[PDB]
Amino acid sequence: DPDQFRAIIESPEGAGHVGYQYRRNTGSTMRMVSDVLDERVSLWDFHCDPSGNVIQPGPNVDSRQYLQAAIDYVSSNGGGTITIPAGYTWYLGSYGVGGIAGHSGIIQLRSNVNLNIEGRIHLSPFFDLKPFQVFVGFDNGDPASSGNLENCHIYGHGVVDFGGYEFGASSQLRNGVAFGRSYNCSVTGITFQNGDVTWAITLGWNGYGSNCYVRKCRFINLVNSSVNADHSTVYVNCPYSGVESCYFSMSSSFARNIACSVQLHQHDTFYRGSTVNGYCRGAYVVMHAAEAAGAGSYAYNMQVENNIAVIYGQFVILGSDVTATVSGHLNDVIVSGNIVSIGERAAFSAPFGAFIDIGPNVQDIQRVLVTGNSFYAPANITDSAAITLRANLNGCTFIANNFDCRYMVYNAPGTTSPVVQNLVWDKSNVIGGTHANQRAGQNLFDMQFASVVNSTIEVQLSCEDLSMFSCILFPASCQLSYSKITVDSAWTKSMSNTAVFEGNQQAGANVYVSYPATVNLTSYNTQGAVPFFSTDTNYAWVTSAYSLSINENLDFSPPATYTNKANGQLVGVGYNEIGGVRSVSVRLMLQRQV
Amino acid sequence: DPDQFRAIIESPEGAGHVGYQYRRNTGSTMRMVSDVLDERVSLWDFHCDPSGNVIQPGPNVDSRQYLQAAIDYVSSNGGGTITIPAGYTWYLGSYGVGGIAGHSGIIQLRSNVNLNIEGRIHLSPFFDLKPFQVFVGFDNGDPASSGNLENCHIYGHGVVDFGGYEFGASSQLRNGVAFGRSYNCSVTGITFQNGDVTWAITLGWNGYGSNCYVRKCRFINLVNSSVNADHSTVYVNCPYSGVESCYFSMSSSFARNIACSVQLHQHDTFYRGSTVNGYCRGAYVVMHAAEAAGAGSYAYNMQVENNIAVIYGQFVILGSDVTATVSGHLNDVIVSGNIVSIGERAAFSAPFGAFIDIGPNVQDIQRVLVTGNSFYAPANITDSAAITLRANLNGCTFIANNFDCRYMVYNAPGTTSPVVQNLVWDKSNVIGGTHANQRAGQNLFDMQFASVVNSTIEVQLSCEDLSMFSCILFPASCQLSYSKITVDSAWTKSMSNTAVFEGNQQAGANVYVSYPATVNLTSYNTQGAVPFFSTDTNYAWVTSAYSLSINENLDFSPPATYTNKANGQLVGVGYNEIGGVRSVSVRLMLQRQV
Amino acid sequence: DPDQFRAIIESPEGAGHVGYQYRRNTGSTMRMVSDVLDERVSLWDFHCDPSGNVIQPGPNVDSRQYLQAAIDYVSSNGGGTITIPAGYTWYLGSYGVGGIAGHSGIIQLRSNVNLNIEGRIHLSPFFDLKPFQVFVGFDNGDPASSGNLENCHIYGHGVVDFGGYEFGASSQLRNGVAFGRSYNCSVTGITFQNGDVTWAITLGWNGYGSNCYVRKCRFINLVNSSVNADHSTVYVNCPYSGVESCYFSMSSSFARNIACSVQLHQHDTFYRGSTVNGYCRGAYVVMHAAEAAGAGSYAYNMQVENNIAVIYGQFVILGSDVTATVSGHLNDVIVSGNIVSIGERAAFSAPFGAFIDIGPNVQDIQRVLVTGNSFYAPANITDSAAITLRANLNGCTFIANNFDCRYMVYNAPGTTSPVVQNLVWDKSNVIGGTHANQRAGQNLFDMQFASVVNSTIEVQLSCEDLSMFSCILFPASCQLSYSKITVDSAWTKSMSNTAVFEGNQQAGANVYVSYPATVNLTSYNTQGAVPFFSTDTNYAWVTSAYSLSINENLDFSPPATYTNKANGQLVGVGYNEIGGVRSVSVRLMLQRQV
Ligand code: NA
Ligand code: NA
Ligand code: NA
Repeated sequence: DPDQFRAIIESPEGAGHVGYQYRRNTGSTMRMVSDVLDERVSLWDFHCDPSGNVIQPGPNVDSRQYLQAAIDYVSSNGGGTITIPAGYTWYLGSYGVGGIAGHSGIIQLRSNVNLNIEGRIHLSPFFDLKPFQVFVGFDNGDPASSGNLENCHIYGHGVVDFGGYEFGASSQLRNGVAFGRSYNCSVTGITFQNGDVTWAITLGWNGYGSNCYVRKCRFINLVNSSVNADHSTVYVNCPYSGVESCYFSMSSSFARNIACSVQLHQHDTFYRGSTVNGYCRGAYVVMHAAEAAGAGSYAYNMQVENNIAVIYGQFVILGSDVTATVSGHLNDVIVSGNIVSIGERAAFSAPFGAFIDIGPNVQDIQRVLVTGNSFYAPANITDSAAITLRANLNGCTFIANNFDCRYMVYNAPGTTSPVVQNLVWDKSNVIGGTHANQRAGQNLFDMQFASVVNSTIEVQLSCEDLSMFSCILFPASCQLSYSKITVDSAWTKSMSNTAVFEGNQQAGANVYVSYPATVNLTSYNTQGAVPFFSTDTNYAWVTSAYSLSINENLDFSPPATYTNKANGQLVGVGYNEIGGVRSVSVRLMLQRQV
Repeated sequence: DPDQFRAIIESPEGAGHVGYQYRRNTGSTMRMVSDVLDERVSLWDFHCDPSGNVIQPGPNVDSRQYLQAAIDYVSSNGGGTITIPAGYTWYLGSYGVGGIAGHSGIIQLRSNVNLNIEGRIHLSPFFDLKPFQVFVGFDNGDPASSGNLENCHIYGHGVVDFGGYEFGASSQLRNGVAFGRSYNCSVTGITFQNGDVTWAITLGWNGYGSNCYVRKCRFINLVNSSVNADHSTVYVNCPYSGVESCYFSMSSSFARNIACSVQLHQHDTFYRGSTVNGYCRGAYVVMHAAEAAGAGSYAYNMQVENNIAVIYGQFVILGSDVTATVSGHLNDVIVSGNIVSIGERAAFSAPFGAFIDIGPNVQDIQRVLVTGNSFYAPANITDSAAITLRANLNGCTFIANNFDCRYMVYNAPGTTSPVVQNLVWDKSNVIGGTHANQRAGQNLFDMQFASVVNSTIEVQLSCEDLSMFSCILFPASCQLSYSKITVDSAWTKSMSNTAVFEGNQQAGANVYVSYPATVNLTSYNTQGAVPFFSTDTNYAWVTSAYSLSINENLDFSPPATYTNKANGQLVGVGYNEIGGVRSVSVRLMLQRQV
Repeated sequence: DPDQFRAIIESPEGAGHVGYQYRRNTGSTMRMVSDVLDERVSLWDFHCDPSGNVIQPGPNVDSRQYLQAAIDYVSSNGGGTITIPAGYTWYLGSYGVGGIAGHSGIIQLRSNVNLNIEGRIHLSPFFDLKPFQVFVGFDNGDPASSGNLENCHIYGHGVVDFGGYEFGASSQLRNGVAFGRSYNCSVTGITFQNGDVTWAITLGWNGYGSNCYVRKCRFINLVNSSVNADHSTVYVNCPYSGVESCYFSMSSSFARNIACSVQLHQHDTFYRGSTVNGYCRGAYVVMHAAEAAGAGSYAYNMQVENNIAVIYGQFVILGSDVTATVSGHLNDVIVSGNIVSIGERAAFSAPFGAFIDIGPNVQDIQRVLVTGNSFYAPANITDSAAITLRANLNGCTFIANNFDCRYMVYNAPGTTSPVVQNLVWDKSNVIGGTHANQRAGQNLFDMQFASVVNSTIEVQLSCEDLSMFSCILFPASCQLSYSKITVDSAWTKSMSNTAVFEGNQQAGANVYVSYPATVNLTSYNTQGAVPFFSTDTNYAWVTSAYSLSINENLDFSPPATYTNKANGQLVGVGYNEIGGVRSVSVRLMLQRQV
């Protein structure tokens, strides 16, 4: 059979007849070439016509069926890694079939089958104006009946290019990788670019999943039209999962108004070490009761740390909501080490600039620590705040940040009336001066709430801003109790108003407050120790006060310290070297229970 | 020789006769197929019987000898990476021989030979009830005489499964990867699961080693029995080494009582960016003089940062100890950005809940910075503390954390009597309210020590807790000197006790203290400026005090501020508009040297 | 043609005649062995003589031309990854030609051609005493006319060894990887060792580039001679780029004086999670107007976070400078979570020890947040400071750090006279005690500036140091305005000087200041309420003061609180139970406008 031998060698079984032993090692396995080649697999092993002849990829070739066949086949052997080869662009031009069809899926991923994308995957214009999810991990059109996707990793130096196609309708959805009910899945190194999509990657489904991660990926120009309803680049919807060391960039005007880089929706999730530019928002951090089926109705242990961002709206948005039968709770959050700015834009030209936003009764948000962050907004941006507190809050703690923007705490008057509890603004927060002189008519801490309880505001200025109406103001509609409100005197000598309580709330039994004020006093005419009394009777709530002014006089001195009287006068004991009625104006620190 | 040609091609030298040139490039090397296949190596190249026929792996096959032969052979050529193939489970069923036998080793690692684990490595029931170290980098049963393991990396998407086997005796030890005297070794991406082990990975030996790292690994259910004496998932025992972006999970009740995620035992080590659930402890940070031979007797530059944890005992434990000839020192530690909770459990049902624990004379621990962390414990967990300070401390500094648990500083009375120096609790630490109303009979800062020197405690409440006995208490057995202790007045108006010095320690020459108190005063009957004096004589130590109460009276006012007299009365000058002896009760801020 | 068949099989086209189908799958592509082998490429495919025979690498073989041919060829097919094989050392012994020749380049990198370095690349002694850049991404000797290098990644477990060769002249330059105008390029996992170089890696060119990263690399002993002018291991000169999780080590005495680990020179750059030992400096953070052509004249969003360092000079150095036509600005910087020490060395034996250094009119540096860091210097190191403020500063904010060194704020007298604005030193900075008793003749905050405005210094001691001349001192040459300067009383009772204003600057209209002082007072002889007046007349600027001393007297008490008089006396109302002139010395807290 020498003719048969040559034909076998030239046949597809040929490599299975050529023997091999590793490095001529007589202790190694006696193999055939085919066995060694079978240790790897690429798209080339499936990218063939029905007669087995390889097809070159290109804009006129739908690679979908070939990629699916490769995934299917490797799955059947218990898994492996399929290379998508460098130096080629592989186009996708049709929808997939079966369980992914309900999900507008293109490729169905399978457990233990990894994709090493080194070349480029592009969408063909078949998808213009249509929905799609490029890779889908569900195995059923009903996700509630889907099996899991496990141990599926997408990685490499390659690219997923969405073709630039706009959305056809705002009700459509588009995704890159919908991992599904995903356990130990990841995407690493991939660039996702040029699209109009809802998400690039979604991890999990309604809390179902674990240990899913997006690392060292790039996301570039993924919103490009006015049709696109909403965008969150990575959507984390399973626990013990997160995003780290990624890069996010947008250039579209639309992105400034609708795009968020990350949403965290389940417990023990994180967003670290990433850089964002051109987005509306940094991260949504939420527990929606609608997605509580997999991991519970609490989102807790949520970390947003060490990120760099230029955004046009709000850095971190906190929220929760409820269903008719399920209640969401958000607690145990840390936001730390982030360096964030509002990009150059006109005032009011994008959603309100904020480092933290509490968005819209329902909210159950508490135990949030905001520490060691920097925030800046250019001086023209009136709509910029350390916190826009627009809905109920049950706790948030700010320590050792540096906030350089128009407001510290803001809510718009006559909009929402939030109930606030456990808002803590430590004195170690540094208030920048970029907006000094821009604050005519404005309150630095504008406390436009229904009520404030168990809260601390310790205002410390670091430069003058005499333009502002006040440092902190409480409208008469805001109840205030069991709270501590202080204004440090530095840089406040020339301010007409420091703290303003429009309903005289500072008189509350459990309100602890100190702020500077100018007070007119008159003494009796007695030589020697002599009392000085305030002309006004607005000080019934004052427990003590003390001088912030020098005494220009030789012949007498006002009291250093004052207490009050039943009629609301302040009273203190000064000294008349020579007698006579004295009249002075003095800057005092007014104190109540502090 | 045409018969010889066909036989050669079918022989194991066949591939060495089929020529190849890369992509038909006439400028490329004229090679044989075998040369290209020899650029890679897998377990298949060694997993053969004595006649060279490949053996399929499975539960009835001991893969150990084959894996060892592959490692040995690649080592002999100066290194490489051996793939452990996907889609198969490779069982290990015997101990190795030679230098690793003293270490109960299964596989001996070798320098420059990396393992790319894509499939699964499982332990066979041969190992039930026995000790083992699955991969061992020592080359000698005496580690002091061992050569080094250098440049050995274990990585991939695969799994090491310990088979679920319990320990046979609590004196046994079990490990996944014992790298040995390890320099530039790492484990990346691997899942370690289903066991009862002492460690999953140990880096270094008695300080010997460098540049060893565990990254993006998972560790799941590695304690499962009551026999297991102790567990630390990763044990870092060489410098310039650490753990980052890993996931640790336990489900066993035993793990809650004995398992720690990481121990750091040498200088310039770190534990970052990781998530822990179900463990007793987060990290031990220590310098044991017994392990000082490789890198010295100082552990310094130790970082525990940006981790997420649910634990049942103590997050970070600090310690050192000594040998008859060597003294260990621990200094220069940072703990920051961590978000930690005590999981749901009954009070006292696990080791005492703590964010920092100083464990058991000997201790030389100092220069520790604890900053920007969040800690929570459910309201029922009586045994929860920001710090359990149970042994001598020479310094620890707490700045800008948020601690929401039962105690801030605790030590059990009549147990240890620690000597405390340089404990600094900055005012920027926020004290949560979850345990409000639960503190009957308890002191928030319970200073159960032999002595306290050069320490600062600045207590700032953020809500009321009238259940507590005091904010801070010093028993008479605790010496207090050269210290600053302050209680801010906010939320304290209704407290009977704020700071308690049971030995009147606040009278010390170099004690700086301020806290609120209620004081009864009586005046002389003089009209005009008139003195008011305290009825009690307990105020000889007071340097000044000032009013925290309003004055309900028209006809007189008490002094705003007071000093003292030799007999221990307070005294101040008030004002009698009309004469008469006055008697009042007032809330004062008592101050000593502040 | 059976003779022809055997000859074809033995020829370099042989593999192109042996058929293959993946795993015998009749649905797979009918391929040839050569097609599968062509899916990978290594240096072996090009490392051949002119007759196609492979050449073994070694010290007598210049591998350069072969590596270049491989890169060239893969480039021609649109990219790929070339393996540099493990188990071999590949020597480079000549310069490259063409566009890289102007750059003293050895290898020209090309777009989309990645290098997987598993073996070792060594420099041959041809390069002793000469300049070189081992890998160069420019395609033109004039970088301004160069095309870009895109999508070029160098990775693996291998090594680049510079051969130990010293520089021949201090004007020479040497680099490992000069990526050029580099977009999406990276180096991961590589060890760079044994050299005398200017840099190991430079990312970008004059701001041109994006998305370039150095991750998990090691840099060991890269300065070794007195000839070497300057060294920065990684130089980041394109935006959206950075360094993470690397290790840097030097052992040379020269490195202590000239080597920096990282320079960041463009916006949105970072240096995270790394460990440094033996270097002079940690990171330079700068915007040099000379490099503003690619990315603008602002460096903003600059992060230095979570690093471990032992250095001999300055951790972070901030700067900017200008050109005749372009002005550089540095703003929006965060330095956080770092644990840094000055290594063991004699005082003044290396560049001045500092955590932050502001280096040398020109500087426009502002919005810098320094938070949550630890810094230590041994007690002998006189030249150690939290900040050496040696040039103009427009803002820097310090919150919640722990600084344990000789000075907090320093500048040498009669050197530079910096103009300082917006320097904020929050009270939450903890000042360590290691240098207690070492500060004879020294001011802890030594304010040797031309002027200080809009600045806050809140000094809080945590132990005594009676050796120091003062806590803070302003020479009369330093203007001080619109500033807040406070010294907390704790541990200061025994200090002769607390805050010193040598030009009486504390009297400024907008200066807010409080510090302790000892004051002698005398009373009138009146029984009853009686005034006490200071003997000295140095207190015209004081707004209030209060007692920090107890009253040892029964028969009288001095005032608790004081104001002042026009003549500069303090005055207060005390109480004479029995008449008589009183004379006392008291410790007061002096306050101005606070
Ligand atoms: Na209301
Ligand atoms: Na004692
Ligand atoms: Na001057």
